[PDB]
Amino acid sequence: MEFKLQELNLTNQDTGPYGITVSDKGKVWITQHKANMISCINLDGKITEYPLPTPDAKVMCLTISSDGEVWFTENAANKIGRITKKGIIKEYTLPNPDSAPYGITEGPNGDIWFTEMNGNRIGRITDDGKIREYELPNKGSYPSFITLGSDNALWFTENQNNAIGRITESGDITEFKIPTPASGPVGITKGNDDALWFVEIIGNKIGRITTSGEITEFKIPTPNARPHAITAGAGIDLWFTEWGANKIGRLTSNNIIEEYPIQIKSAEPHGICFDGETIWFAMECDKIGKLTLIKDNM
Ligand SMILES: [Cl-]
Repeated sequence: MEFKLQELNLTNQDTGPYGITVSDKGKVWITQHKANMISCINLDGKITEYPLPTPDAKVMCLTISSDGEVWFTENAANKIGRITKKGIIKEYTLPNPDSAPYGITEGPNGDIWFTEMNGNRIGRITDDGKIREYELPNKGSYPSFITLGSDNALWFTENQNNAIGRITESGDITEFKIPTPASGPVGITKGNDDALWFVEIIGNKIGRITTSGEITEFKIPTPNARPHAITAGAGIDLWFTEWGANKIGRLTSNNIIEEYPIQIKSAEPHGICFDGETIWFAMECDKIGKLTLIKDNM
């Protein structure tokens, strides 16, 4: 699989596209941290803007819930946002000041779970807007990305505790120290192999952790790649952003890592998602990238 890369333009330039996800019907949703908005791109390529109600909110991550609503984090404004199916945005303020919400995902029973990077907590909010939080055991852990595991627990990275965290719906928190010292785990996601796969921004590795906590690691070919986010592709593929190297990485068959250069000065790729055919990513340079592999012959 060699490839095709297309860039798409958002409604404005320099909007700071950052998080990205795709609905089951193929609509791409993005956060734009400089423009302070969320955008949806339909299949026909038409863009709908959702400007945040709160100015200077530093919108970071987003997720689409089972009921089709879009939930997101406002990192600077200390808020969780929600876009209803009616297009209406509702914001909920976190109880403790300067909690710095960051990663967000749906839990096993439908609540929305998130990390509070500076607050040093995991939060959970119900459909009715009730917020509940779990303090992490060690100060200054900087919990970052979060995802739902195959074991129905939430798995997250602790960027400054060099650990992968697991929290269950009942509040059991377990931490698994990473073997590479001070490795700076950032993105995490569920692999199709039912393990969790993460990136080490400093360790410069892709990590794999089983639901029982067994870790293996794979060195990224490009030095100082500063990998950020990761997502499952088809089968055992994991696709990741090399924010520092301006590349898209792919861990594939036999754990070979392939790298695809993005052909754009200071691209700074951040979020990444896969819609089944196309790998979509957000670049700080202000465009959305679409990467597609060409099938093999004979
Ligand atoms: Cl839940």
